[PDB]
Amino acid sequence: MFKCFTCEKAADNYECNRWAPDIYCPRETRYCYTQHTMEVTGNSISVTKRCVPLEECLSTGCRDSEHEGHKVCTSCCEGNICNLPLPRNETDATFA
Repeated sequence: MFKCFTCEKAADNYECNRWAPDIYCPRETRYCYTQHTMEVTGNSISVTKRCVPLEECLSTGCRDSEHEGHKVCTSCCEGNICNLPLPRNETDATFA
């Protein structure tokens, strides 16, 4: 469980890591936040990554969101350099 890259306004995780900006995550951050914005159909439109404390990663989960249009899922990491590309499937959590 280490830090990750602070991506922002990126078209895809691939190119995002391909460059790997020479920066460093903020303080009071142990977990890694991940937010991928997809289109209504199911295409990667944008993605954002940043470091966040356990508190911020207390409640997360990825799923299909077709309310207004674009579907974006949220999730956290548990390892170093978690800027890897995510799969493409339907998942459901309990979030009890």
